[PDB]
Amino acid sequence: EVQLVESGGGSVQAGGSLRLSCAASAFGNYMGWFRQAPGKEREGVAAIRTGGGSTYYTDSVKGRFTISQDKAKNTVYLQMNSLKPEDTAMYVCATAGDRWHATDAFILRDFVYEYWGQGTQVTVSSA
Amino acid sequence: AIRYQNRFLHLLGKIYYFGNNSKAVTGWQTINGKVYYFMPDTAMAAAGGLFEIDGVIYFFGVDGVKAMG
Repeated sequence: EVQLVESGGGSVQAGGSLRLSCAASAFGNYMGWFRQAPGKEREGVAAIRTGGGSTYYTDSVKGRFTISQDKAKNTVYLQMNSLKPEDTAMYVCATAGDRWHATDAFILRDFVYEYWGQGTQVTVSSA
Repeated sequence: AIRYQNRFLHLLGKIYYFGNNSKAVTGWQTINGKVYYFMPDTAMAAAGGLFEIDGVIYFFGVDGVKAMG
């Protein structure tokens, strides 16, 4: 059961940036970043396929967020630029076991992931 | 070997799934949240009936999906 641990969350002003890290006991075929605001469902934000490093993003973060991997350090990263109030959420990373697969159209849906981390809090203030 | 990654193939009434290395997958697989069993010789999905796998009987829909789990 893969262990995941997120860090790098914080409070920042709109327009600012954060960089989240996700340490994993192992990578599956894909590593994803999800977020969950209060009262909403989890939403997938970005995903990377660990063989080759192809990246997928939800439309609202394209050009702002970047997902990357360092396989040496078993870590995946979310660079979050140009932050907005609507980016406030608990951010959690996920992956899946060896015989788990996702097609391109589902790689940001929560039901293709098996293992979840704890969450790192991101809060984007206006003033 | 043709590039054909992370997707299904529907061919001659049979169902195959290709991983990231462009190879047909075999045995038990969870694909987009659904469970399949690809036969070890043909790579074809167990589909449209009852099949015994390792001493347990399961039902697979026509699309290859194992009924619940």
